[PDB]
This record gives sequence, structure tokens and C-alpha cells, in this order.
Amino acid sequence: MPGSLSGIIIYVTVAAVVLIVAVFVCKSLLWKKVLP
Amino acid sequence: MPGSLSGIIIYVTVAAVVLIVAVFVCKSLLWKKVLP
Amino acid sequence: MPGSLSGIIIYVTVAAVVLIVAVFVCKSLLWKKVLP
Repeated sequence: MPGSLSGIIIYVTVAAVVLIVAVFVCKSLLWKKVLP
Repeated sequence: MPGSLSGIIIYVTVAAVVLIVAVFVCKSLLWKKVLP
Repeated sequence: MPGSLSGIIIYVTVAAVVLIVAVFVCKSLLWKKVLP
């Protein structure tokens, strides 16, 4: 009836790479010396 | 010829996610309210 | 001949594990020239 578990296995692969890149994108915005 | 190639392919993805949080929890214990 | 989408999905998992270990091996090579 559900059948959408196969989608969760593909998702954790992408989320793992985006989690490592998100720290560099967050710090490179606060160290750009631009004050909002 | 029992085969178990379907096991390592599912596990290598989950192995990457536990490795990122584990090193952060290891330092929270050594930067705790008591440090040597 | 719809290409081979099964190839890139297996690769992004391995590339994630290779990215974490490589920065320690690259940092070890500059710290191997001088021993503490």
C-alpha cells in the first residue's frame, strides 16, 4: 500500500554531502565583512 | 555463493551520517563542565 | 541506451566518505616533513 522507503535510502546520500558544504556557506557569509 | 552485496551498499550511506555527529558528541564530553 | 543513472547514485555515497578522510591525509603530508 505505502511503497516509498526506496526514496528515503537515496535521500540520506544527498543530505550527507549538503550537511558538510552548509558549514562553509554559513561562515563564508559572516566573514564577508558585510553587516545586514 | 551466499552473496551479501545488498548489505554494504545500504550501510556505507548510514556510516557517513553517524561519523559527523559522533566526533561533535566526543568533544562535548572533553569541553564539559570538568576538563583535564 | 537510456545512459546509466545507476552509476552516479552509487558514486555520490563513496565520494562523501573519501572527502572526510582526504583532508587528514593532506594535513599529515605537511606535518610528516617536521616530527614533534
